[PDB]
Amino acid sequence: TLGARRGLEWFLGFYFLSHIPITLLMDLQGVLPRDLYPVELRNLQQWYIEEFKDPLLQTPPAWFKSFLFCELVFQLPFFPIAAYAFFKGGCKWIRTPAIIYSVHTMTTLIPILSTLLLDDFSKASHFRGQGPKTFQERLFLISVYIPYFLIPLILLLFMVRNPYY
Amino acid sequence: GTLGARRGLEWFLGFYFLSHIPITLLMDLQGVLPRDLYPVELRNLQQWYIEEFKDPLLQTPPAWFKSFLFCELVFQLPFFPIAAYAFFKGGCKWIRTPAIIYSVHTMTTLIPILSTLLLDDFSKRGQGPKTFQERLFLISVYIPYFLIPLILLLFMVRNPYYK
Ligand SMILES: O=C(CN1CCC(CN2Cc3ccccc3C2=O)CC1)c1ccc(F)cc1
Ligand SMILES: O=C(CN1CCC(CN2Cc3ccccc3C2=O)CC1)c1ccc(F)cc1
Repeated sequence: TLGARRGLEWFLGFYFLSHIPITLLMDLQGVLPRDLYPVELRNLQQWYIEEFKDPLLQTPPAWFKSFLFCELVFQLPFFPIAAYAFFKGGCKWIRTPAIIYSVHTMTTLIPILSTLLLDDFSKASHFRGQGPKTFQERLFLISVYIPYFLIPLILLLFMVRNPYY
Repeated sequence: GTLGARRGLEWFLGFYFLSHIPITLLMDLQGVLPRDLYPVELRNLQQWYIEEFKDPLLQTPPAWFKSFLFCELVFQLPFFPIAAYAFFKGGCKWIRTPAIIYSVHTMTTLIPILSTLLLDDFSKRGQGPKTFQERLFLISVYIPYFLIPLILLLFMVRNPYYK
């Protein structure tokens, strides 16, 4: 495996590269002041909220805000370092850091995916109206979060086993 | 003593993983397992803790908190006896990557728990901490499950006896 191994490294590199605009421009809007973001980016996030009926990014809970702070202080600095190593290739120094990132991101998203799939968004619940009401809406919203669990899982199994790391 | 700091932490982690088995099985998993699997005295004992210290998570377990409790059943509890043996015996390089995975996972589960106790509002959703002293007591009973895994992560990242 030398062509499929490098192709996975290119895929991981773009995942950590494209995560920098996504985290900065769309995700950190839930913790950073709204005055740091232009009006266009703020209205773009409201489009997503009403299109996908996301209950977490609008009125973010304290447990979700803790993960967004973890994304700013820990995950965001690692994205540029991770993209370089996987683009370059052969960087054995990224194995243990990538295992730390993979388990961390997977752990944050288990409660996130379990909330969207099972938690109740009825009028009695604290969400009070917002959120997915049908099952097709729950899959529609889960599909936005599920990449950030599968790709870190691929990275985890790729780091623990591959003798090149 | 003549154990040293390095051996003393190996023993310390062993008793941490050892005592984690009864604590998880008899107290934690009451939030995800049926009531009948537990004697009424264990359920009333946990109820005393919930009423006294105003635990909001154990009272009515939220969906996010229940997902971590299931991770404790499926992932952490099977790992507890394996890690206790590796650190009691000593010199087990095979525990490095597994214990790192446990450390990051447990630390990550505890971050939203501690942040909710400290900063969230429990006024207008069941009982919860009101005073800073009440939040401080609740942080004291959850904080060891963040510090000890953090010490473990730092212990496995750069100990040459495990690489
Ligand atoms: O919260 C995350 C990751 N988010 C990544 C962005 C996504 C929100 N989207 C998707 C989208 C598409 C088109 C236009 C606009 C948008 C838009 O706004 C919602 C999950 C997270 C990732 C890792 C982690 F550890 C914790 C949280
Ligand atoms: O949830 C935990 C750890 N809990 C350990 C048990 C504690 C709940 N208590 C404390 C107590 C004292 C006296 C009588 C009864 C009780 C009683 O019932 C509350 C945190 C956790 C640990 C690691 C992890 F990864 C996820 C969760």
